Amino acid sequence: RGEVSGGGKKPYRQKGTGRARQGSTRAPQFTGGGTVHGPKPRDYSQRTPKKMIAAALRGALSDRARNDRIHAVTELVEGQTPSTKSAKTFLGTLTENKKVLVVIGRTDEVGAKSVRNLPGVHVISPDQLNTYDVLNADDVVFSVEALNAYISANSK
Amino acid sequence: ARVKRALNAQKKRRTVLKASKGYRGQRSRLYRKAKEQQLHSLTYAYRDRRARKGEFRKLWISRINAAARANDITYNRLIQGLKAAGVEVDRKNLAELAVSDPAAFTALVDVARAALPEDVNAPS
Amino acid sequence: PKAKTHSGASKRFRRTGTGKIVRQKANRRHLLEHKPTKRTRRLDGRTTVSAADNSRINKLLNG
RNA sequence: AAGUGUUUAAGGGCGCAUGGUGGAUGCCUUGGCACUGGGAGCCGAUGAAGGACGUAGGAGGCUGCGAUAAGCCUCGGGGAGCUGUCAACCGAGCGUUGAUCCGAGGAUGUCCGAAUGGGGAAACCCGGCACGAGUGAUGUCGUGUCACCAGGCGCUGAAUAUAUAGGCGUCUGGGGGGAACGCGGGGAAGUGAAACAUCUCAGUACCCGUAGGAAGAGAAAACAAAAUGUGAUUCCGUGAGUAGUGG
RNA sequence: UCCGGCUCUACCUGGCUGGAGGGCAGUGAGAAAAUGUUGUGGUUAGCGGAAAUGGCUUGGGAUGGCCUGCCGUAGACGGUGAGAGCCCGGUACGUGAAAACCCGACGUCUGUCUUGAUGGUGUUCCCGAGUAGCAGCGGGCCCGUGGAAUCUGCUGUGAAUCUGCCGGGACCACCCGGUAAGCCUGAAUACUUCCCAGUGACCGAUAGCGGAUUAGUACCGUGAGGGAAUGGUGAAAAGUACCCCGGGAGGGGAGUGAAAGAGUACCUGAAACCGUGCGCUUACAAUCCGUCAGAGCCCUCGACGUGUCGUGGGGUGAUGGCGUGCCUUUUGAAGAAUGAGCCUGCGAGUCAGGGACAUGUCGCGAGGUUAACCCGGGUGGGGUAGCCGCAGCGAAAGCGAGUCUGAAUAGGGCGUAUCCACACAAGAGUGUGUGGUGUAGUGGUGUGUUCUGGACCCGAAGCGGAGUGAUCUACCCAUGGCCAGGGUGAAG
RNA sequence: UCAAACUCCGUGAUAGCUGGUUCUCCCCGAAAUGCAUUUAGGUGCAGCGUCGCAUGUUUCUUGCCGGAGGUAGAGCUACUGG
RNA sequence: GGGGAUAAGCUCCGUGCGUCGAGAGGGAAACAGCCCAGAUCGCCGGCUAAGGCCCCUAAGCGUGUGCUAAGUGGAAAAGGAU
RNA sequence: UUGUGCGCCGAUAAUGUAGCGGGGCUCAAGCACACCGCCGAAGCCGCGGCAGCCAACGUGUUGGCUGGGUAGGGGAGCGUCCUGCAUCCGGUGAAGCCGCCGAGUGAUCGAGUGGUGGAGGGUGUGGGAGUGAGAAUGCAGGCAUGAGUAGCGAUUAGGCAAGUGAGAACCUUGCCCGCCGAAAGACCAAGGGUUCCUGGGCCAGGCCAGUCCGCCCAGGGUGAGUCGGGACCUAAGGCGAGGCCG
RNA sequence: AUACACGGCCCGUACCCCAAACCAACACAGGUGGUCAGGUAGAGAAUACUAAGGCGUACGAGUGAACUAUGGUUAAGGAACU
RNA sequence: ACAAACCAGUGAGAAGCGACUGUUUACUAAAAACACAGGUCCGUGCGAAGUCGCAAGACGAUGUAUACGGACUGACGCCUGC
RNA sequence: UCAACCAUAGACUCGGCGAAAUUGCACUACGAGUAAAGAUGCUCGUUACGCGCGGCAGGACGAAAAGACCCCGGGACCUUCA
RNA sequence: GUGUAAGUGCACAAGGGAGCUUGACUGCGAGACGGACAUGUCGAGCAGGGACGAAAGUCGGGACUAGUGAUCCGGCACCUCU
Repeated sequence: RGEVSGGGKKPYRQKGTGRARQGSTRAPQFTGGGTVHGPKPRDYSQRTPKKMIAAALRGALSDRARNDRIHAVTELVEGQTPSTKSAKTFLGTLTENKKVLVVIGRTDEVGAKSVRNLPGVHVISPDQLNTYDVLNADDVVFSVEALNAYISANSK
Repeated sequence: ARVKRALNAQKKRRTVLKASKGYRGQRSRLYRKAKEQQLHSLTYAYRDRRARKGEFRKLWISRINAAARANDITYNRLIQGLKAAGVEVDRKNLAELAVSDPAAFTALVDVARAALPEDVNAPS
Repeated sequence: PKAKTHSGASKRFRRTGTGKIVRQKANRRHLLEHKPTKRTRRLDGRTTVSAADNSRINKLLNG
C-alpha cells in the first residue's frame, strides 16, 4: 500500500458517513490496493557446505558406477567436423537411454557441439559436475581427459 | 505463486447447498444461510437420533399399556410379571404383538399375571 | 540485521563456565551504617539468577 | 334423521426441467513487474525538455512531420508490393528505371517555452534597424539581427583634479531541463523511550547550491608500537553488535 | 655529442641562449591542439542458413495417434486451421557497412632532455601566516563535556622554519612516526531517464505499472493535486444474401460456418437475481423456519405375477415430538448488545538477516565452517581472514584444574563433562584422594517463538516539511455605477 | 470544512483502544488468583495448560502414629472491659 | 465471615467446596451457575439416577392407615382465633 | 389447661385468569408414614465401528483404560496454485461449469459416469506458496428488499379543430382561454462555446411519451477605419534593468 | 485650399445571457452586474389590469375520503388559548 | 358600503438593558454582545512609538504631541470616595 | 370555548417513467410468566381462515449518526506565579 | 515494669542495681525461614584479635517484631589493581 500509486489522503471523514473507516484507497481490502504479504525479490541460494556437496556428487556417481552407467571415451567424434549423426550413433552404442550426461573439457567444442542438439543430452565440464545433472542422467559419459581431471582434482 | 481460490472455495458451497435442498428461502439458496442451518440441522439430527430411541420406547410403552389395560392389567405389573417370568422380550416386539398378535399378547399377559405375587403391595 | 545485546544486562549479568547466569546483589551501594555486616556479607559477591528471570536475562544477553 | 368423506389455490412453498440477466471460473493475451548482461550516460541561445497550432484527397484521436508540414536530399540496405494507424469505405495514384520499408548523415523545422527585440492571461499582441521584394506612395511581405548578466579586449573617464564608478562598441560564455547515483550546506515531526524535554526517529524526510559519467577522497604534519613493522585513496568482508557510549 | 651567437665590452678563463644527431614521452593526472594514413576492430541497416507436399486414420483443419524416413555446429522461441526440429519467421553457424560515430595502431605533429649529469666536504638561508596553537561558544567523532585527545565552524589572541612544528586519547618527559597551513590524480565503488538482447518454480485483466483498452485520459477540484472503468466471435468475416412479422429495434425461416447451445449485445458462460412449465403441498392456522417419526401423492429400480413387495432409492410433504440464528465480546446474549441485504471475486503472522533461543534432520567431527573475493554462460571449484568449540577463576594485575576472597593448610563462591571401582575420612547431610571410562561441538537446512524493520490486517483525532489557495468569505486599495416616490424642514 | 484550511510528502504516523484474522480431524487442556507497576480494562514474573527430556509413585486417597495451634463452643471469683 | 439496614440478582474475603465459564443430555413449565449425570460414533435393545406416574405427558384416577375443608396444597409476618 | 399434626384470619396493585406449568383434582390427582411396581438421560449395560495411551505377544494382532471442551499447546491430514523428476490422459474431446450414481472418520473424493465445452490436464515423489473467508458499519462489480411504492421540481391553465406521422395530452397551423408585462419583454457585459441556421434522425438524454428539442449526425453561419478592446494614456497593484538587503 | 486617386492593421462579432446554454452535480423554486422603462388608475420603477413582445416551462387524466399544506368564511363570546 | 377592489401605521402606559444610526456567530444565538461619538490613562521628540519583516525596507505618514499608537470606559446629566 | 364548511396542491384511483434509506432470517399474534432482570421467535395458555387497499403511529429497545453527557486512554487549542 | 504503638514474651527474669568494658568487631558461614523476582530474616560453628568472667561460657548492637529508599550518577578515605 506504500508502493501503490496514491492512497495518501483519507478518502472521507472518519465519522458521519455510515461507511467503514478508511485511511487510504490503496489499503489491502480495497480493490486496486496493496498486497499485504506478497512476494518480494529474494535469493533462495542455500549456503550448502562443500563436503556435503562433494559427498552428494560422489554418491551420485557411485550409484551410476555400481549400476554400470558410467562410460568413458576418448572423444565423441573425430576432428573438427561436428557430426550429430556420429555422436548419436556412438551414444546409441554406449547406451539405449534417453537421459545422458556428457562430461568433457571446455576445449572439446567439436564434441560438445556435435552432441549438443540431442534432446536427452546434457553437456557439462568436469569442474562443474553436480548432483542434479548426474541424477537427472540415466547414463554418464566422460571423456578420458575430463574423467582424469575430476580424479586429479578430487584426489588431492 | 498467486492462487485463484474460487476453485477450492466453491466445493464446500456446492456441498452445503446440495444438502440444504428443501429449505425455505435463503436457507436453500445461499451458502452463508444454508451453512447456519446445516449446523442446526445436524445438531438436531444428532440430538434426535438419540431421542428417537426414547420416543419409540415411549410409543411402544403406550401401545403395550393400551393392550394390557384391554387385557385388564397395567403396564407396570405386566413388566414386573414378565421380568419375574424371565421373558426377555423387548417393548418393540411387545408392541408389535399387541398390534399384530393380540392373542399372543394375552398369553404373555397371563404369564405375567401368574408370575406376579399374590399381594403386589407387600414387601416380600 | 545483527541482534543487539542489552547493554545494562551485559553490564549486570555474567556467565560462568557451565552457563550459569550470575548477578551482583542490591542494597549495598550506600546507607550501609545501619546495615549490619552480616547483611552486607550476605549481599556480597554473586548469586545465580532465579529460574524465573533466567529466560528474560538470557534473551537480553544474547539478543 | 345421525355420522364418515375427497374435491378449491386468489396466491405462496419445495423439487425438477427449460430459459434470461450477469460475467465468475477455466484456458489465453497485444500489456506489466522484478532482474540479468551490454550500451549510452547528458540535452540546451546553432534555441532543448515539453507543448500549442496546423499538416494526408476526404471529420476527429494516436503516430509522424512542420507552411519544403504521415514529409525533402544524399549515402547505403532491401526487394516486391505500397500510399502509418484506430478503420474501413470512396476517389486517386505510385512501384523491378527498385517504391513502401530499414539505418546513417544533412536540409526545412510556424508559434510558445530558459525564451532572450518589447509586451503578455504560454502558444498571441506590438515593433526598431539593415537588406530585398512589392506599391502611383503610405500600407504590406520576406530574410537576418536587436534580452540580461559575467568575463576579456578597445574608446571615453562624471561629480573632480589623480583617476575611478559608469557609459559606448566588439568577442567569448552562461541562463533552462533531466529518473537515479554524488559532493557540500541547511534541517523536521509523527514515532520509540509504554509519559517527556536529554536522547531517538535522524543527519532521515524535505529544502538549497552544485556537478560528473561517475563523483568525492587521495599520495601521510597517517597508522602502529618498540615488530629489522605496514606504507596514497576508495570500496567489500571481518573485527563486532565487541570496546565503549547512553536520562 | 657537435656547431654558432651571447656571455657588459676586446683579450685567456666561468654561466646563458639558438641550430643539428639522438633519445623520452604525448593528446594523459603528469603541457596542448590539429593532422593525416589505417585495423575483416566495434556500433548504428540487414542477408544467407539443412532436413517430409511422406503413408494410414480421426478431424472443419493435422501441428494428434500409428508407421515410415531425413537433417542436426540448427530438438531456442513463436506462428501456421489442434503438441511441427524437417510449412513460415527463424535458430546453431557464417556473413555484411557506402557514410557517421567510437576504440586502436602507425606516423606527421607537439613538448622535453638535450652547456650534461656523477658522487663528496663545513657554515648562513629556505622548506606554504593572520596559519598552527591557545581561549570562549559549538559541531561531529563509539565518546551525549566527560579527565576528552584527534578533526572541524565562528569570534578573539596569535608563534616558530628543522636542536622547528604536528600527532601517537587530558597532560609532562623520552622515544617513535610524519613533515600541516599549495594543487592535480585513473582503477576498484554507486546509479539507470533512455537504448539493445534476454530470463523468470513473477501477475495474467477486481491481478500485474494508476494505465493490456481513449490513461495520467475521462472525471473531480479554483488550484496544488486527486484519479478511474473498459481485453477474448470465429481458423478465416465466410459478419447472416433473400423471404416473412415489424415503423424500427428484435426475431423466425433460409444461408455461411465444424459449431450461431460462436450472430460485432459474440470463447467458456457459475451464483445472487428474474421468469415460464410439470409434480407434490398449502386458505382453522401461531412456523430461528429445521430435525426425528410419518400418512397420502408422484417418480424410479428390481421381483414375482400380473399390482403387491423390497435389504429398495428419491421428490413432496398432512400430522406429532423436540427445538431460542451466525459472529464478536462477555460473568452471562436467541438475545431488544455489536457486524453482516444477497452472490461472486479480492481481503490479514509474510520476507530479509552466517541474526537470538529451543527443537528436528543432514554433513563432518575435537574439530566444524568460510565471508568478502577469484575462476566457472549455472546451481560448481577455490578462498583461513575471521567465527564458534577446545580452561576456568578473578574487578584486574595475574594464576591456572585450579582460582577469588582472605592473615589462614579456614571456610565458602565459581570451575575442574559425566559416570564406575577402590581406598581413606566421615555419618553436618557426605567429602578427599587415587585409578579407570573419557568429555561434543560446528556448519547447512526445516519448524516454533523472538530482535531490527510498517512486521498479522484495517482504523484515528492530530504533528511536521514543502507548496496551493482571498474567483466563496473578512478587511483594504483603485476606478465606475445604483438608491422609484413621498414627507419633515437644520444652519445660513 | 477552521480552537489553526487544503494538497502532496514524512506515512503503511502511532494508537495499553475497537474490529477482523479464511480448511479438517486426533490428544491434552486452562485462567479470571498472588506480587509489582504513572498501575488498575495493560504488562512482567509466579500460579494454572501443553509439548519434549530426565526421574519414577516421590503425587493423591484411606488407616495408624507423632505434633503446633487458640477458631466454634464454653467460661470469667482466671485477666482486661462491660 | 467482613462492609451494608447482620438489605440487595450488592460488595469484599476464605473454603483438595461445587457448577457455569469452557459442559451437551434429563429434571426444575420456560430458566448459564440448583438437582441428576460428564456427550467417541451408531442401534426402532435393556437397567437406572434426579424427578415423576388423572389428561396435556412416558409411567399408578397404586396398596394400607390416618389427617386436611382451607382448592390448604398451589407465597408471607407480628399477632388474633370455642 | 399442655404440647403437637394439619388448617383459618392477618393477605393488600395496576395489559388478562395470572402465587398449581394448564386442564382439572378433596369420589385427591393434596399432606404424613410405611409398602409395591413402573417411567425416566447422550448415565450404566448390551451389539457393532473408530481413535488415543499403555501393556502383552509377535516383528501387527489382541486386550485394558481413556476419548465434552473455550483460550491455548502438540500431532496428523484434505484441498488450491506454481514447480524439478518420472509417468499417464487428451479434438476418438482436457480444464471449467451443470448433474446422476456413489465413496470416505473429516476437510473432501470420483483415471465412475452423462451433458455443456473446446485445449490443456491427471497421478506419484519431492520443492515453494500471493494456499482455503462468513463476518473487518470490509473493497469492487452485479442483483435484490422497500416497490411497480414515493416522486415526476412551484406559486400561469389549458382547450377545440385540422394536419403530420407507424404512433401525438405534449410536435406544426389556426382559433379561443389564461399568465408576465420595472417582466416571465428587449439589449449587453462576465461566463459558456457552436448550444445559432438549414436539412435529416429518434433504442441514449428530456423525470411520461415524442413525429419535437438547447439531444444525435452532416453541412452552413460570426464580414467593422468609426461599435467593444489592442496598436494611445495611466490608477490601485504587479513584474522589475541596474541596485540594496539577505 | 481645392480636385482626383488611394491605404486604413490585429482580436471579438453566431447563439444563451435573472437563464433549460453562466455559478448551482440535474433542463434544480437558489444566485448573476449593467442598459431600455408604453398605457389606464396611482405619489410612485409600489399594486391591479393591460399594450408591444413573450410564455402556458415538458408527466398527465380523474376523484366532494381521512390527514397535511396553502388560502377563505364563521354564529355568540373575545386571549378564557398559550 | 364611496381611501369601496388591489395597495395601505395597530395604538397607549410602565420597567430593565443598551444612549442613538449601525455591526455580529455564511449554516439553530441579531442580543443586554461589538462598534460608536465622548472621556481618562499610558506611550511616542520623529526613517518617532507601535507593527510586518532575518535584514534592507515598508506602514504609521508624504503625518510631527490640538499628531500618532495602545488600554479601559462608552452619548448626555450629577459624580467617580478609601 | 369548539369546532364547522369551501377551494386548491398533495394524499386516493387509472395510464406512463420510476428511486430511497433499511435489510441476519421469516407462513414476524396476545396475556401472565421466564430470560442479559422491558420477548413476534422460549414456557403454559388464549386468540387467530388466506391475500391485499387506505389509514394511525403503541412496539419492533424502530431508521439515521462506531452517544456529544459520564468515565478511561490519546489529541488539539487556551491560560498561568507548572 | 519492660526506651517508645500493639501483640507475643519476660518473675528462671528479657524487669531493678553495681563493677569492668566497646563484640554497636574483621574474615567467613554448614544449614534453614520467607519466598514471582528484587528485597528481607535467623544462624550453630572456624579463625583473628579482644571485653567480661575464677571458669564454664557469652558477646558480630538493643526482649522481639517498625525506625527506612533499589539502580544510575557522583563524592570521600584506603588499596602491591589498571
